[PDB]
Amino acid sequence: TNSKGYRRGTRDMFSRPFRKHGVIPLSTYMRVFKIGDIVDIKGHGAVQKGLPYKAYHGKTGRIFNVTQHAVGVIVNKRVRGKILAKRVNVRIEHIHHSKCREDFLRRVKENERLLKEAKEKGQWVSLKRQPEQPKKAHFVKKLEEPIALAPIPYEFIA
Amino acid sequence: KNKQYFKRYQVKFRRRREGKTDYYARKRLTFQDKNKYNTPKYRLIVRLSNKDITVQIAYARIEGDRVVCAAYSHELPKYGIQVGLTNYAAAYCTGLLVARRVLNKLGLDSLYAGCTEVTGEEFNVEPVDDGPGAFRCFLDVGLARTTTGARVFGAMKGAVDGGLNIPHSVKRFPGYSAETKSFNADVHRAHIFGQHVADYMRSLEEEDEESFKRQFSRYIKLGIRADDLEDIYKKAHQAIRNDPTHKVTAKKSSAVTKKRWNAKKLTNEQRKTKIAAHKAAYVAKLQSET
Amino acid sequence: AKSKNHTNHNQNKKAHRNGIKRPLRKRHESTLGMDVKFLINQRYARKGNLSREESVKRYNERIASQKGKPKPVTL
Amino acid sequence: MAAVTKKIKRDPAKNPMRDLHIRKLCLNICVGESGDRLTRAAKVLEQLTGQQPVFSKARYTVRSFGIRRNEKIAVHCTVRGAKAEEILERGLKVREYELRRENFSSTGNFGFGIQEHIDLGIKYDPSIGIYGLDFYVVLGRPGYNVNHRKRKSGTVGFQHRLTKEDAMKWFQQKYDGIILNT
Amino acid sequence: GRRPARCYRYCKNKPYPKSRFCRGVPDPKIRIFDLGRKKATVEDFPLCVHLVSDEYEQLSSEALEAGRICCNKYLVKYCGKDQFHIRMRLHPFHVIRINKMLSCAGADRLQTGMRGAFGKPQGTVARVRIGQPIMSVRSSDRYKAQVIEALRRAKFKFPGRQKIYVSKKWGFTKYERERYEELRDDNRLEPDGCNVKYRPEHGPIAAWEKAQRDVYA
RNA sequence: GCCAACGACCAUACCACGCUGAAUACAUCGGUUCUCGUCCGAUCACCGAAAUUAAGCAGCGUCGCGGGCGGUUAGUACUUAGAUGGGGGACCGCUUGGGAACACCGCGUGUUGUUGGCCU
RNA sequence: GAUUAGAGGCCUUAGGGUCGAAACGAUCUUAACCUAUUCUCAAACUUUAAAUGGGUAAGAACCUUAACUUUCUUGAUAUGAAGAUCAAGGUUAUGAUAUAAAUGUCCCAGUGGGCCACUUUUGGUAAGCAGAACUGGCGCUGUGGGAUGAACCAAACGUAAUGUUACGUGCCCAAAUUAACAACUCAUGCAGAUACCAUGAAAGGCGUUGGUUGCUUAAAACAGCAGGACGGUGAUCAUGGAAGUCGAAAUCCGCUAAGGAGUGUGUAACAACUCACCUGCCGAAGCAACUAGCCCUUAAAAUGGAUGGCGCUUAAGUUGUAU
RNA sequence: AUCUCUCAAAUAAUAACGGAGGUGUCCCAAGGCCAGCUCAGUGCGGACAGAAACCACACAUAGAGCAAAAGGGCAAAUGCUG
RNA sequence: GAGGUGUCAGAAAAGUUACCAUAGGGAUAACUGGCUUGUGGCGGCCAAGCGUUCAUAGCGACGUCGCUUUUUGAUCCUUCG
Repeated sequence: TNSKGYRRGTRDMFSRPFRKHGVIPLSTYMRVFKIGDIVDIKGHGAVQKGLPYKAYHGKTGRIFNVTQHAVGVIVNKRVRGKILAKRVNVRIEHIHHSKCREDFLRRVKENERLLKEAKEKGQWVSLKRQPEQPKKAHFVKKLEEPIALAPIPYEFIA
Repeated sequence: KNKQYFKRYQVKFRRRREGKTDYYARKRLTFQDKNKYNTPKYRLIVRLSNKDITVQIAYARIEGDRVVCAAYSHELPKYGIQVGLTNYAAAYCTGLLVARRVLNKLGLDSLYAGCTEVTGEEFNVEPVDDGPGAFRCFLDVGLARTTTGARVFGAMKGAVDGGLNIPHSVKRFPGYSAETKSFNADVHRAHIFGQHVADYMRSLEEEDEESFKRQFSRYIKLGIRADDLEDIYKKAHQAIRNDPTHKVTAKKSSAVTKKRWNAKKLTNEQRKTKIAAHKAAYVAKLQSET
Repeated sequence: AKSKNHTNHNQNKKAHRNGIKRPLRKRHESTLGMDVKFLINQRYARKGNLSREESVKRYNERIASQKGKPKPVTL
Repeated sequence: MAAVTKKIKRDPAKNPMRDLHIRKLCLNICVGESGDRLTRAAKVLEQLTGQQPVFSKARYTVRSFGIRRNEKIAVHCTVRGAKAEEILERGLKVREYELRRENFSSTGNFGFGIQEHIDLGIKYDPSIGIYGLDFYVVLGRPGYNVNHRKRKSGTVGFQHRLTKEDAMKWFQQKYDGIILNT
Repeated sequence: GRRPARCYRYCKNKPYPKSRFCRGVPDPKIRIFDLGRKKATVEDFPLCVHLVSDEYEQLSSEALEAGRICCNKYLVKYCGKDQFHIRMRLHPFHVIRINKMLSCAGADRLQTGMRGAFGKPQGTVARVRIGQPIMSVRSSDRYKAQVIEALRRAKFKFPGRQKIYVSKKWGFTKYERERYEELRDDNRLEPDGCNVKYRPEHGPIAAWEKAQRDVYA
């Protein structure tokens, strides 16, 4: 008739994977984390010192205060319905690095550079993305084994 | 037995399988505070072997440890230490060696002369003001029991008498009897000068010639009598402070794919020709009787 | 009695009527609950920012006091 | 398995290092009591070995014989080197050393029971009485410390692991006893 | 007490498992699942005939008791007493909870108004899907008439609707009947209780070797 | 082609067995006076070398176990979405789209970093 | 975590034994145990792992370059970090949207009994019952349609003209008995007829219409009207008879186009007696097991009565379509 | 009033006198920390030695233990001993 | 900091009324009607059988499928001016 409290229904949020138990690999303490960086939260089930609660595992947000061995992240939590900006402290192994900026930061380089090679030829930029267009009009030869190749059913008898 | 054992079993790491690290000091040493983001640790490795001890200063990184400088006891026959390379006193000069093999990289040679008259007192260095604060390091012994007066702490005693600021106590220096302390500094001056190795000979000069056919042989091959061992170890200290030449080598080279050598690994073709004849040999063993 | 205690009908039609209200995008944000120095250090560098044009060039001439900086590339 | 053996001439795989050295001898007395029944068995071993022995507390209260958790029912002591090979031959004359076949664990180890412990070169001493003993001798080879170190440990292999035949030959070879293959 | 199953004909819940503390449950005698010459090898009974279903039916276990004792008592009458293998392919591993009015003795005076609503266990059931065979009869090819007519009299004890496959299998193998023989004829299949062995090749040699030994010598 | 120290990801590294291993090495290995620990110098601790490459370890072998990868089971199972679609009901079919999984067959057997070092 | 079935095994755990005084010599057997399988599963089991989803990002609040700043805790550039001012920056960095958005106050009124529905779902045997998840509705909502109706399907509503649309066109009832079709269906006390929806089963049916598999047949099949049908052998099993025959171990053949130790009446012997069979006869298709359409049977309730009504039956029923 | 697994429909939330349980305490160590050692069990051995203990060598991915419910978690620990 | 409110956001609190009362309630029972069927009552499919012999003249085990709601309940839809 309940949940309440603080770690309920975490038989699979903080379960370990198949055979990734054991000593946490030591790169997790070695990562550098800055202020304003973006970060994910997967609560690591083998470290009880300040897990995120279950309402923040899965959620990304911006660091804005780093300490000795934990980080104070800003995670958007939807309440009803006024989305709040939370201010969560978590440790390091309950955090990963985002990748969602990482593609864009290589798009900022190239749009700086696709205009840089076009700095000399002049024209023209064509910087912004497009979603998938229709392909074109082709024509395709068989050329290579003319048609039929002809699938026709016979699908029951069984 | 033990077949679905293997589907579920996963392995302790690599260097807990080899038995080399411990990963319970490794987390706790190399932890820097995550607000002093990337300024490294600079710990001090001391690893010892049957032949030759090893001291490297290093700091870990994501991609394996970086190493700033390393110094082995095998370099010591340059400086007059011919045999007896795993003494405590032979461990002293190696930790003395990197503590001058590294300050040339920083140019910290005008400052922090260190305990130039070594006698066995805990002369942690002083930060000489208006500029360069002293180099910092922390001891990493790893997998040796830190018992009272082990060989690994003379290497530490080499470094703090070299000039590197390491926090340490004396409770694992030799001869500081914990019943009860007994800040007896002078037993270092008998150990860091190696004299109790010599006084082991002076208490064995008289009993057995076969004792010299036993342990501390080959001092007899070099005529190393049991009297002048300090005079070796005094001379090293003023000669290690001459030139740590960092072991430059210009062979360049005889290394490449000599000679084959180690039994390359049989691709699938010649695997199949091995199986093709073996199946042909077994029917040939069967066609023999018929 | 027992007809309807604890339902969610009409609860996201309400929450999507005066709608779902993203927070903000504030240029500056509160440093309330940050590391408390850190912030006393930045409160000391905020006062000592004195050179806009004047001393900001001058200390390069002080770098040449060691004919530059050949040595300190290490630590 | 299908690796070319080819016998590069360094050794015939003889014994330069497989030399089958006796590792240790461990002693024990399992007497289901304590007190003077304990400490008289304790002062058996201090003169029999020259090492001060250790007791052993019982594991769990079994109540079939009323031994209890931490009751110290049993005494045991280990002997390594320069005292095993004299105590065992003392224990072998009373054994009249044609000892039965098992007596031989499959890991190359062998131990035996004895009675009437006075005949191990000691006085009868009626103040302490008699005490029945079990012996157990563990043999080894040069190299087994690899199994038992803190730093770079590791197991051994198919050989240097001792088979039972390595323990029966070595008992047939020296000490000249037959194994009484019943 | 022996509740009718006009009231229990569908998959109405996600299925009850069998706990390990609730002992006091009724002990059934649905303990028999294979009948006939269960010990005969694959070479003795090559014909296999299933009784395949047509709904997501939930079968009672009363019906499955009747469906085996019906097909036994034609095949011990019209097939010879050993020439077959009736096999239930379908186990009744569920619980049904029966809140019946055992409300005699008339003075407990709180019995249930709606207080409380615990269930009460009085048997099993067996759930079925479309195209899931319920019984399979492994026999010889001679009694093909005697078995496809034996299963008609097993239909009329089951609810729902059933369809009667004669297989292209070679008995209870996973193999097709002709494809059984081709893989059998040299070394590649091995006899067992009522089944075969599947490509004993990898590895490494001796299993290839010794199974090649006895087929040679 | 290697070795040591220190690692990273943590089985393509693991396990079993068998073979080989120049040099650098590592070990194995000798001792108990000191430091030092032990019921026991086995473990640790400290001293230094006679022996050995047996074993560790390293490299490999095996239609090996496992684990890794790919095809394939499969446009399958399931599933968003739609109908005044079928059926007595279970349930099914169609349309619009997303689309797995065991098994099975194949193919791989660690890759690498920093620092010294050997060079068969 | 339940769990069916057998297979293999030196075994020495072996239970009966057995050849043996026991066997310790050995034999199988049976129980386990071990090995490789196998049947079926699981709200409180997982190796694997969807769709529907949840989070964040998508540029000037940017991108680099510089030397400055700091008391510091960390650092020999008194480097890192976080900042304050300069230098360079192309065309502003997915799509489509903007009935205006942003923000205070009055946290002002009312409300804090909900019901219904798809798909999901728990308790109950069920319930127009009970309780939840999602979306949409009713409440508050008229109009068109479903004869009828709070929620169904269309559609949301200022006063009017004109024209054009989900349901229907035999008559009530606007518009087809279609100068459009093929078929299916006979229903003797309810033929059947607009999804929700107003109840219906399993199994049938030589009613009929289609089918899928199996035969036999033009060396003339099926259908109807001829012939022969025992002996070797009362060898044989059966004596309540076996002699061919209640029930048969067997067991062939001889005779021969075709006759079997034999096919028949609830015929105890012989025997009568007929089938099987063949050919005559006629000569075109025939026989059977299925399968699913409508129809039928199943199918039983109290005032008199309901495809909504009449009525309909090469339809005004049902399925597929057309103007 | 409160906790755990399930219901719960792969974020989190979700109900009924739905299902299985728990709590109102216990601990100067069962808190801290540094070092050392590894557990369930099985296997072969050893006087009195079966189920008897205890010594002893190999195997042993947690099948042990962690005050207590249940769930996660832990192997040079968070377990055992100092 | 402590002493405690366990109805745990925390009044200090025993019964009876068939002698009764008021405000109301169909937000709520007993009562008809409705929906429902564990119970009631119920007829076909398949035959293990019984039926001397003989399955179905007459019955018909284990199954299985449907039918009625005046009781028994189940609910709480309608009514407590």
